[PDB]
Amino acid sequence: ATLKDQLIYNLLKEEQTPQNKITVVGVGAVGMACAISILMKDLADELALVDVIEDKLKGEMMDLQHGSLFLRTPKIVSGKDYNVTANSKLVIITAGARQQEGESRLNLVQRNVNIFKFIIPNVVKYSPNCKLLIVSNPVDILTYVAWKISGFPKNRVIGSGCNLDSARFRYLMGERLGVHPLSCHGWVLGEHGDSSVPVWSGMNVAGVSLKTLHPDLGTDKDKEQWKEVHKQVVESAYEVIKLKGYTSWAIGLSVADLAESIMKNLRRVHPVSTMIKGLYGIKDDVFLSVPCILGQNGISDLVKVTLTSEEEARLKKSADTLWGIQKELQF
Amino acid sequence: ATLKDQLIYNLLKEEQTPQNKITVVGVGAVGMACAISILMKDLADELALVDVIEDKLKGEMMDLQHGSLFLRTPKIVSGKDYNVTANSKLVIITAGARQQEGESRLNLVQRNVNIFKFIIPNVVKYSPNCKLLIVSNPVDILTYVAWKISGFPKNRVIGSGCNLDSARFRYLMGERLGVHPLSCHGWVLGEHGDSSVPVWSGMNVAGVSLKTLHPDLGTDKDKEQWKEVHKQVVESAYEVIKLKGYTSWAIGLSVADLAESIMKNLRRVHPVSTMIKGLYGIKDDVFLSVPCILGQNGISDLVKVTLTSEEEARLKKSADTLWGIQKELQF
Amino acid sequence: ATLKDQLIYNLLKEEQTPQNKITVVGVGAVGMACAISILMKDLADELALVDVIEDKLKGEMMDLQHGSLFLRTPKIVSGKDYNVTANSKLVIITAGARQQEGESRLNLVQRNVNIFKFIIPNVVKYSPNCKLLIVSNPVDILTYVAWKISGFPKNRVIGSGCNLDSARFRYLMGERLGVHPLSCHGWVLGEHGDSSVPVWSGMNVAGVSLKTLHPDLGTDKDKEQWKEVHKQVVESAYEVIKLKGYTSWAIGLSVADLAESIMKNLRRVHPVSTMIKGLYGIKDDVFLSVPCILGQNGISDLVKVTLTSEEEARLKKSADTLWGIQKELQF
Amino acid sequence: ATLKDQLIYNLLKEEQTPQNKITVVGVGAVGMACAISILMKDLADELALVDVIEDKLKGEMMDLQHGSLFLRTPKIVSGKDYNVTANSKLVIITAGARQQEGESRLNLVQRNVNIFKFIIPNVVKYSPNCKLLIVSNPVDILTYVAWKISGFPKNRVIGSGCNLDSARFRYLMGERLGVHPLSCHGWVLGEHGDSSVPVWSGMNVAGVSLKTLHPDLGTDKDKEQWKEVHKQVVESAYEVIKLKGYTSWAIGLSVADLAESIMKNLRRVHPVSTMIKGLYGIKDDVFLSVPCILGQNGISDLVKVTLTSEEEARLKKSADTLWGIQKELQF
Ligand SMILES: NC(=O)C1=CN([C@@H]2O[C@H](COP(=O)(O)OP(=O)(O)OC[C@H]3O[C@@H](n4cnc5c(N)ncnc54)[C@H](O)[C@@H]3O)[C@@H](O)[C@H]2O)C=CC1
Ligand SMILES: NC(=O)C1=CN([C@@H]2O[C@H](COP(=O)(O)OP(=O)(O)OC[C@H]3O[C@@H](n4cnc5c(N)ncnc54)[C@H](O)[C@@H]3O)[C@@H](O)[C@H]2O)C=CC1
Ligand SMILES: NC(=O)C1=CN([C@@H]2O[C@H](COP(=O)(O)OP(=O)(O)OC[C@H]3O[C@@H](n4cnc5c(N)ncnc54)[C@H](O)[C@@H]3O)[C@@H](O)[C@H]2O)C=CC1
Ligand SMILES: NC(=O)C1=CN([C@@H]2O[C@H](COP(=O)(O)OP(=O)(O)OC[C@H]3O[C@@H](n4cnc5c(N)ncnc54)[C@H](O)[C@@H]3O)[C@@H](O)[C@H]2O)C=CC1
Ligand SMILES: O=C1C[C@@H](c2c(Cl)cccc2Cl)CC(O)=C1Sc1ccccc1Cl
Ligand SMILES: O=C1C[C@@H](c2c(Cl)cccc2Cl)CC(O)=C1Sc1ccccc1Cl
Ligand SMILES: O=C1C[C@@H](c2c(Cl)cccc2Cl)CC(O)=C1Sc1ccccc1Cl
Repeated sequence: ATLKDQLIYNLLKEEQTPQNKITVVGVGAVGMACAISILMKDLADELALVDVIEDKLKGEMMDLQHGSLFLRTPKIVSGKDYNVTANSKLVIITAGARQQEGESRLNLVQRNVNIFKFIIPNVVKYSPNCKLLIVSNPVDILTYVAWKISGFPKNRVIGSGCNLDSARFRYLMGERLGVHPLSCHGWVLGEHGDSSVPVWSGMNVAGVSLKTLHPDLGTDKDKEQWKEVHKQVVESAYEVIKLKGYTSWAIGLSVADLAESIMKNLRRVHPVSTMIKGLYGIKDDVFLSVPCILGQNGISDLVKVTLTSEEEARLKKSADTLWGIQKELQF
Repeated sequence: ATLKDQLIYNLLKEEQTPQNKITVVGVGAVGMACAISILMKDLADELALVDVIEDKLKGEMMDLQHGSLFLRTPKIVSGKDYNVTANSKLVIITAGARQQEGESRLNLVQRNVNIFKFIIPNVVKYSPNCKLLIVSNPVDILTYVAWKISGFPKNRVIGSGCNLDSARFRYLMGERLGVHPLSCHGWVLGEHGDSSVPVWSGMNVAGVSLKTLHPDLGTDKDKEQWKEVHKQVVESAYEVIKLKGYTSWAIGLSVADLAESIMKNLRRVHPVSTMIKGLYGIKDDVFLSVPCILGQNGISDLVKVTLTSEEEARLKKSADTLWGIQKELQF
Repeated sequence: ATLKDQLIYNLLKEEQTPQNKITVVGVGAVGMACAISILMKDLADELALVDVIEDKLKGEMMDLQHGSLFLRTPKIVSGKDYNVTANSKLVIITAGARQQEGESRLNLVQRNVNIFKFIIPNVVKYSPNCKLLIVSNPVDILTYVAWKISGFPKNRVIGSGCNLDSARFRYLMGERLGVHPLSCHGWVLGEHGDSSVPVWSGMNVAGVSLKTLHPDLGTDKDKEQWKEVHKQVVESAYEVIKLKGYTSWAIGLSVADLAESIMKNLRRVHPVSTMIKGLYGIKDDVFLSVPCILGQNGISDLVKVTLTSEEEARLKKSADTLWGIQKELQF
Repeated sequence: ATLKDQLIYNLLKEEQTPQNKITVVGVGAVGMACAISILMKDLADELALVDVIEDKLKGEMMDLQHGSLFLRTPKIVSGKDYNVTANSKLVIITAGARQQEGESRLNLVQRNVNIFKFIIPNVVKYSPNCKLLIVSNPVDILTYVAWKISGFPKNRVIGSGCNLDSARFRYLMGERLGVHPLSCHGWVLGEHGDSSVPVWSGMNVAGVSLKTLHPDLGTDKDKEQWKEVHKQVVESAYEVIKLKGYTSWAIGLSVADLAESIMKNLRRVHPVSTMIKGLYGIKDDVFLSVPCILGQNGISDLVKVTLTSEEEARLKKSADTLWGIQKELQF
């Protein structure tokens, strides 16, 4: 006899399991930018947020819920407990430890391993069949860590890797050429961040190879200094941090694009971090970015890119370094 | 010649004005949430940001630019100087000071007036024919201030007003009824914030009046205490602030919804703040929220909601209160 | 090795059961309009088309496939055999025979029943747990027929019903009032087509009831003859047929809106046809339109609209006529 | 006081012009496929339709209007008279005879040139600053014709050209490689018709050149016979026409893709019909497809593709064929 009862007749109460649920672990600037971008792209019928800071977590959940009128994602939930993440198709990890001043790489990585040791088994408990997308840095090593802890098959553990680096590269390329980034093609591969590799041979507009038109492209004898574009990719990341104190929007949008391919089974190709053992004379269990076909099974295939000697040596050097760190990790 | 000349043959030099340009003034959490939501809804062909904090502004601009690959807004600019905002169709003001410890309400209002005294003339100078959308608080007073300083006609000066209040109300309504907020209709009008008025007579699902079904709706004798739903709207605002320190996602989404109606000339009805002199016995130059028709020329029409005597007296009290503050203001 | 094997390294060979699949049965003007609208709203990860005309079916499939670059639906299939429809979440039936000159109600219906006797069991064989959305006319009877043949529970059998009727009504309302139809609320219920019932008490803008401002609303003595709006809804149908020979675009869009609620579990309220036995003194198994909550389990709840005495009698008269035809159908 | 006056208080009247008006000439299968695709991409604030068949025209207009609740384009108009098209930003021409089974698009010249002689002056009369987008066949020849008749600068006269052939090519490529067409890059240039040219040398995935991996690619000695893919592109329209009588959906999507770049000033690269005088030693005023940068001024730049000697020969042969036809036209 309540108002709801007067107004609404119920036919059935049954089931109700999310069909396209996504979880974001960690609700810092990066996690929440991933969340808003995913929400505005209608990728999920349920979004779950997890963090260890409970106040912050509740506030972010409520803020998103309050915009429900303007969205098409009918259920947004959160909690410190992983039961809220049950039955996720895709779980995106942005949680981790921030590197201290003077702190060694091994030490920082070890701190994040200890964090993943709590996070990953809980994610797996509640969504045994999800794809894991790792955003946390250092992304290539932490993708390895998530893979190691989860026990997932290689296809279901994806690192955001060089996706953002490549998007920045295409923005800068577009600016130089006066063309939309969508029509400017180019690939930054290997280790995410400072050591990434710009594959000059693949840079093209409408299938016209820039390297072929301009053989000095990428080299030190290039009067147009196209090498500076890749340098600006690296520099701009530290610049944004210096200017606003963190980065969020671009990473959020790039993560949503990966999630789109995965959730809708598109099988588009993105530069993301995957287990690269067997390529480029790499014989250790290390993850680096190559172009990968992404769909409902995660990474079902990868593209074998022909690299120059110098490009190959750079990936190989990254692989040697990552393994040097990984082999000393305590799981 | 240059690589660019080898690759591209130019037919046309003469660039043109952006035709659907939007500016956001103030790049705090609210401003940037407005920005990301506007970008992901493809409402503008050029977006400008303005603020007085130069480093923050550049970093926000760059972060958005870096996501350009995933967007359809070909130009993002920013600057302290308002020449970057030239020819904006719509200018959204989210700039404001935060009330300090020990600071009176009147003194806070005056500080925001002093900020508008600098912002408004600059906006008007570069976009004399734009629509102004005021979000800064107290929004009803600052919308009056923008109107007064700009010398714009009332149709082109629009306050966010009770747009967010109403969205929260409908989210809460939807939760109670188990229906999507899009299908739960209800209007919160009058003075934005603590003094807003839930118009019980208009609350409905499928044109079925909740108040006709449940006569006690919105009263103290309401067995179900639906009054609490409005109370929760106001409570939730302070709770989000207590939990995450500010609010962003919901207001940003709601502002973008307004921007969509205006930019696309939709003539949808939204609860926004408008000059209401001559209504409900109000005879002063004050702005309050009623349902307004939004389109290309801003507020072309407003819906005259039938209000109960009690409801009318509340708006009247708000009007008296607002005018009493405005008459003491120093322009 | 093949060029493919040289380019791409495979991690694993698929292949999941369809996750978000929609089938459209009948690729006439209505079926294809549904298909293009569903494709452009990104509602499905797989679309299947079925018809009995094999060249037409294949050509339509190919035409859509050729636009794959512009879409986000990676798999489009078709066939006379229902094996192509397997594991559909939602199956939309637009198949029917066009009514002949000088053919009774009972005989046109019987022709479509004979069609359904073949279609329905095939659909059920390959997607035993799908939701069925019936569009074929007369839609209220054929929804009952699909319900009886399929053996599905009532929540999983939905008729488009008065969805299109209400969309036309709101377009006409918006034209009169100079407001977007999204903001012009009004419900046409009961039997689809000639005998539908415009519910005057629910017609409102911003929660302001027109019936309360204008008591004569929808009566004979109404100086503004608002009854003519509903008359125009009915006349519109026949005029479009007269003018272009069939209708496609509006019905296509309205159906895709229903699919959106179902595929995305939105729980929005739509006017669709559902099993109405138990309401308004209706004691026969008939399907009439009321506002229903649509989500992942089809119709989970319906809204109990308060109807006047005359409104109720019109529904009952419809139920009687519908049952009178149904009790004579040979299954 | 009428009901509207009771319900709505007007602030100001006076009609405003649309900001983003699009006209479609011809409401045949192609015209209406363009219309629905453009409406569902929210590209226009006004859509105008023109045809010589007056009832069909009214019927198609009404059918779209009835779908308004589901669209974000507030005004749709139609008329035999070109006054309905005034102030259009973009005018799309789809009127005219279409090829029948086994008939060449080149067999349509006399018919369609005659029709253009009436259409083009009318369009230019009412929208002197519009971009013209030509779709009618044979599209390259009719783009030249529209150019000559209108007296527009060539940047503002665009033929839909090979955007669709390239889309078909990429669809077929993606099917062979198991990758989404978006990630498969390959260009088909020249005549939208039998003499189109597949640019093997530019085909790639993730910047990896398929020709470098597979030197025989596209030649007669290709063990995988990739030339058959281009052959399928050439035969595409014929097959679809033989099956369903005409093509519509793919071209509708292609046209909307072009219209999006134009209306939103994206500066994306598309192969469209334009004047290629000055490229590849061509001295004639011939129109055919090469990659162009598309934006608010139409075609602002051409991308200069480096063709192999064999590719260049085929393109010049295409140009020879088309110019032989164009040059005989009398105005
Ligand atoms: N792969 C890429 O291209 C990029 C990666 N990143 C990385 O993304 C990560 C996050 O970025 P920010 O949001 O700025 O950092 P943040 O520190 O502001 O946010 C991290 C959140 O994770 C939470 N967290 C910590 N331990 C947790 C646990 N055991 N369980 C659940 N949550 C926990 C924290 O409470 C915090 O809220 C960083 O590692 C950053 O370096 C950032 C930009 C680009
Ligand atoms: N109408 C509504 O429903 C809501 C309104 N608000 C209001 O939005 C306003 C801002 O929100 P927040 O982003 O949290 O504030 P914030 O303090 O974080 O950001 C404000 C920005 O305004 C800038 N600013 C100050 N003076 C300026 C000037 N003279 N020119 C240009 N920029 C200037 C500041 O530098 C700062 O970046 C506040 O007034 C707040 O109350 C917030 C939520 C809801
Ligand atoms: N509920 C509503 O508001 C509306 C309903 N409709 C109804 O939609 C239906 C279709 O309309 P149109 O597309 O214009 O008719 P149509 O005649 O052009 O298309 C019918 C298609 O169904 C096919 N079909 C016939 N038997 C079949 C079978 N046994 N299996 C599979 N396919 C079969 C036909 O081959 C044909 O392709 C009609 O019943 C029409 O009245 C139309 C408009 C609105
Ligand atoms: N560029 C491309 O890739 C494609 C081009 N086409 C071409 O598009 C054209 C149209 O095809 P459909 O729409 O299928 O033909 P349709 O026969 O379905 O419709 C054509 C319309 O043009 C109208 N029309 C004729 N003369 C007119 C005039 N003087 N003014 C205004 N309207 C006039 C007709 O009345 C008719 O409604 C054909 O030339 C066809 O070959 C078709 C598919 C693809
Ligand atoms: O853009 C950032 C912020 C960076 C960061 C953060 Cl979030 C916090 C403190 C310091 C840094 Cl460098 C973390 C990170 O990986 C990136 S992407 C990046 C970094 C270096 C070179 C190239 C690229 Cl594309
Ligand atoms: O939700 C917020 C944050 C609030 C705020 C801010 Cl931004 C900063 C400091 C304190 C406060 Cl309360 C400013 C504001 O107007 C709102 S909306 C609101 C506020 C009170 C009652 C009802 C509503 Cl719908
Ligand atoms: O708009 C049409 C075309 C109509 C039709 C067809 Cl598809 C073919 C031949 C004749 C007719 Cl009437 C089939 C139909 O149900 C509708 S909707 C409708 C019909 C009557 C009154 C009100 C409405 Cl909203």
